[PDB]
Amino acid sequence: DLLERNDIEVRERDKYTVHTLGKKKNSVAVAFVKAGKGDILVNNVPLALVRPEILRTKVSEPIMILGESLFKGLDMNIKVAGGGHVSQIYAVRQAISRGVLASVKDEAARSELRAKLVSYDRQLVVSDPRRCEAKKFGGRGARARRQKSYR
Amino acid sequence: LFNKWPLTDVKCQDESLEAYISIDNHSFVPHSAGRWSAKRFRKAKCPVVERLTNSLMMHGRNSGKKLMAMKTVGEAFELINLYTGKNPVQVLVDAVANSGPREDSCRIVRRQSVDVSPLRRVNIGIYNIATGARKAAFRKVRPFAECLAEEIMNAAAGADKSYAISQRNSVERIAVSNR
Amino acid sequence: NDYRDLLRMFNTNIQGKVVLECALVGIKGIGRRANIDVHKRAGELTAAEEDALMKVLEDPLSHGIPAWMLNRNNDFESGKDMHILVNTIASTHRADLERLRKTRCERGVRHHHNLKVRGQHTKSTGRRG
Amino acid sequence: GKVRTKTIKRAARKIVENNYESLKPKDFQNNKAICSKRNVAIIPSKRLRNKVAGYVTTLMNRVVKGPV
Amino acid sequence: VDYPTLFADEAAMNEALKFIKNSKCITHTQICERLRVSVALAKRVMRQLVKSGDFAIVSKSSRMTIFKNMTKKE
Amino acid sequence: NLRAKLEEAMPIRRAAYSIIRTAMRAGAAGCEVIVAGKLRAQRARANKFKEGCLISTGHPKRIFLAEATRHIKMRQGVIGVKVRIYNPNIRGAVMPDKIEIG
Amino acid sequence: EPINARVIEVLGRTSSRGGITQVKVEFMTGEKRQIIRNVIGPVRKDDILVLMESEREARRLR
Amino acid sequence: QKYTIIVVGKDLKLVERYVKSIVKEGRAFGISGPCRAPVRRLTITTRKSPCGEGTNTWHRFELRMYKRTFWVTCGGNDISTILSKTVVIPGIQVTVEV
Amino acid sequence: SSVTRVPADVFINSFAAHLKNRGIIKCPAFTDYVKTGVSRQYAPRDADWFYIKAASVIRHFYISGSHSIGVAGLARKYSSLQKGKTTPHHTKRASCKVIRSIVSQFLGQKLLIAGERGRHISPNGRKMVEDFAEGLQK
RNA sequence: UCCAUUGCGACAACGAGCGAGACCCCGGCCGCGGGCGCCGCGGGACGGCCCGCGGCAGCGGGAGGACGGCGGGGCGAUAGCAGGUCUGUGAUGCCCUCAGACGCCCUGGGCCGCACGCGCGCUACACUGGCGGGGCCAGCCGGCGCCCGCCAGGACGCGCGGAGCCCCCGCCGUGGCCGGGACCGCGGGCUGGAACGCCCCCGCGCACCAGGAAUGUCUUGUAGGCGCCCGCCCCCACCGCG
Repeated sequence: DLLERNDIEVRERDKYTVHTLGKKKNSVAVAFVKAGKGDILVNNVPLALVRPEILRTKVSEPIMILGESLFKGLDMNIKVAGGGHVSQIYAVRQAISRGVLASVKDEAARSELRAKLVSYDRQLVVSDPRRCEAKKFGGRGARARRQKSYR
Repeated sequence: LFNKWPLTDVKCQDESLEAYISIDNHSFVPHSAGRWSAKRFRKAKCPVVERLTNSLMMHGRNSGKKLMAMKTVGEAFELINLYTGKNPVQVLVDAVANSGPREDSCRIVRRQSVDVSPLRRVNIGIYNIATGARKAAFRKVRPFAECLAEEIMNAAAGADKSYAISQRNSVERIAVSNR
Repeated sequence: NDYRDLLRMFNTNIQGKVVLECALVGIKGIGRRANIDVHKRAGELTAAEEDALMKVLEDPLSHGIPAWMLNRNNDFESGKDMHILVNTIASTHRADLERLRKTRCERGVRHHHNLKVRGQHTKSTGRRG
Repeated sequence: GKVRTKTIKRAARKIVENNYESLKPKDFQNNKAICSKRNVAIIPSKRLRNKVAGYVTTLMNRVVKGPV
Repeated sequence: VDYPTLFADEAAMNEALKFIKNSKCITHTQICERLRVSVALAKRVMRQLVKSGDFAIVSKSSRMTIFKNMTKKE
Repeated sequence: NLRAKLEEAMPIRRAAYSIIRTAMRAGAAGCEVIVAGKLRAQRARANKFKEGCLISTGHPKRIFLAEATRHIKMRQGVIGVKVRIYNPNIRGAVMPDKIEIG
Repeated sequence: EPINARVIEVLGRTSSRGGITQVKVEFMTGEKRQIIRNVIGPVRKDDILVLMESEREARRLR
Repeated sequence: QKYTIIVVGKDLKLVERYVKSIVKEGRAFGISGPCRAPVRRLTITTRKSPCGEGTNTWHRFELRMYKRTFWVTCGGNDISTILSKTVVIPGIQVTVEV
Repeated sequence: SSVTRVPADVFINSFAAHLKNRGIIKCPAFTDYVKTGVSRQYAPRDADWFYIKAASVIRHFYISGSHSIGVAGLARKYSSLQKGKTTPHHTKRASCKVIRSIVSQFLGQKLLIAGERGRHISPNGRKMVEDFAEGLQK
């Protein structure tokens, strides 16, 4: 589940033309676009069905920013491995936006979809690294130390 | 918010609080980690509903549980809309605006009355409304959602019954006396 | 909605409002070591179903209840597992303490001196004794 | 919150008083390239080298913009 | 303390339904405070009231069932 | 060499001063000798005799120093000798802060 | 009566803990007198304060 | 016949030259591309103090073990020729396999 | 794809009902008076639990695709934490005998095949999982 | 002025040195190659840029960018403390024993005995919950299969293979209650030469309804909540390090 050759091992043939990624909080996602009928699936599960039911709107933000035309022809297949439930929905959004960017990247029109998406939501395109810190001796956490008995 | 309640005409009515309030930059559902703890006043640019949903995740127990909180303020929001026939976010902006106390007697022994900043009033108003619900959601029958919504409606009116309004008036009380 | 009030099984008071599973949760305190719907509620329960249950509780190994699911499992008198409640738990607990008193054992002395038996730190966590 | 050490300041000032012509006033990267030449100066590490270069681009702006 | 109902509403059930129908909205717990039913009983009778269509569930959640009467408009 | 020289009962200062010379001649810019114990007394003390500048901390210290610890035995008791030799010219590279600027 | 009064400059905080900032307030709603007014809470220039008891001016005299 | 080669080096710099030498000796025998086994981190955390007195400060000691993947299709004598040919640096793990 | 498009929990509940009518599984005697898991101290109140579990084991085997993993792997999927201890709570696996008695029953009915090691969905069974998903689709 | 003997400026000082810093370990980013294994080698960030302010050092905003202005560590001068360790050792002085030994083995007990006081913890006090039927995602990094058994485990072979929280839906309904699981009584296993160890099943149902004077640690992936791994291990973690 951590940065292995898993990125391409899931699909044999059915060559995808556009490759994109979305990775946050150890949850890494690899997104492969075949540009067919525009439908999006993540981990074999259609994007319209997402396990958190409130967090389907977070996943459908790239799609909500641009019109149906952009996603009318872009068929995306996504594969999120590792991290956690919430880090996986956050990862999905980053990968879908890298996929639209990759379709119009050569033209100066890449700028239009980067501005609109980013202005509505930061991290729709970018990925905030915020990695976890390390426990140090004398404490149960990086910022937490055990209660001192005297003084 | 929750595929409903657009902030089309929802707006603040109090000028000072409006400067620190968000009624436009709201992502769908009260989520998104924007690091609004960063820099200094990133709270102003943070969706009020997120600020409210973040307050609920406190007092241990429900610590960090944003999803449960998001669906709880969604249950409260629908209760608010149904009770007042009014967009919940407009009632929310008014509730957290009236609740914030404008006069606090800090130490500055003796104590002296000092004017309260609009950000502090914005943060206390959100905080008091949750605690008004949290306290009334303990060993009681009404769910945390029904108190959070009960508190919000009275706070918009200014009815002392809301814990936030009573604490605001008690804060401004000990402030007037220790001027 | 049909409602019946308090019932008594093995000289216990049973609240009709609670679900049947909760109603039996304690019989004479020492009781809960079936053919009736457990969600029906004690008031909803019929006399007849209770009679079938009365047979089930008196003779557990007759209706598909297992040996492991029994309160007692090897006895000290018959060598056989059985389900005992109400006064019998009290009489057998007395009998089990009396057997521990009979011969001198660590189990016997501790149960009398009120020290925890099989327990460990008596030094810091038995306070208020 | 970044105050340079004496070693960084001293090395950078020799770089400017000698290769002023090679340096350019506003860009750190051109100044970093002059530091990378190695024939002009030996700089151990990448961070140490960048700090000497960064001070040297401020120095370059300052020496054109009045005497230093 | 509170009154455990024992699902005892019979002739009284029809008037209990009458008050619930009159109220603009009902939640499973609101009934339990207003009339001392167990909130479990409140779900029981509410399922019958929605079965007629007197009430409309705005939203169903495992704990909170939000019902506003679709009727009472007339 | 020091531990065995100390055994012949030579002056402890002279022992360190002779060892200090042969490291500086061999090139070490930093030379440090510390002998600690009950020396000429019934009480503990530490006697540092040092010639030159030695780095004492950081990644250069790991590769640019030669700390060697030995435990002399004496009728009074153990008087361990510690010698640390610092070579900036280690030929493995340069000191991280040494800007040649030539 | 509540009065609207914006900050003119955010002066260094006193209060012995640094908690209470010093702010100058001109009643934008009236004669604009820039009386100093002590403020508890995070503040930046141009943040309106609605209170102005007007029976108190701040002390910044050293 | 193809023979498996595994090299384990504690110090990355010492194996770094060995991997460069491995290509420069077995190029004719078609040595496999040097895939690197993920580091095996041997970690021991021990109290720094000989006693337990003072603050409980912990001394962390870590030995990182690096391994590389190699395969050569060559004769039985030819692996021995590369084994002599590769740069010999002390304290290295040498593997000959089938 | 097909069953994957259907919400797995919705498919599991609906298929369990179908398996009971279709005569698949036919729950054993021990399952009425047993609590799944060493962590759970309470028996399931569903009364159709051995059917809902049996949709979970066979559909999870469909998810295996070609894994041929065993009963303990499925038991881990339905595991939860043991409480009732002063010490903190730790995850305990599901009871294997219930899980063994459905995978063996499925293979016995030829809905599953023992290719090697554990079990993978049989081609005869593969139609069943897809068939029900198609019914859910409309 | 910095955070900093960090600098800048002036001076009976003028030059140095060590500590700081630098380096190092990891991370997030972008390439270049390689393959059984994502892991080898490099760049990328420097207060550069913009604007104000200051001789200046720099200060505070902006931008541009994974990353912005002491990460998240390691190493930590000088002079010390009669701080702790002779019970870690073929480190050790002085010393004590040395054949009924203060040597070593063998057996049985003790460190875990409990009127009580305290320190670090763990689980609580419920409905922002217990219940428990499914979905489902980990990282230090990692094995399973088949039957038998309620489990606990076991037989038998082989190389394999992944949490909780949360999510939905039931349910209980403010009742020391369907919260809590402390103690106790039958059993069923396991590890070992042996429980006096642990695990599990049926019981059993203590206080506890939010804690006085005091206090303790913390500012981003942080507090907290939540699981998991290893160490010491025959068994066993409310522990430590992760």
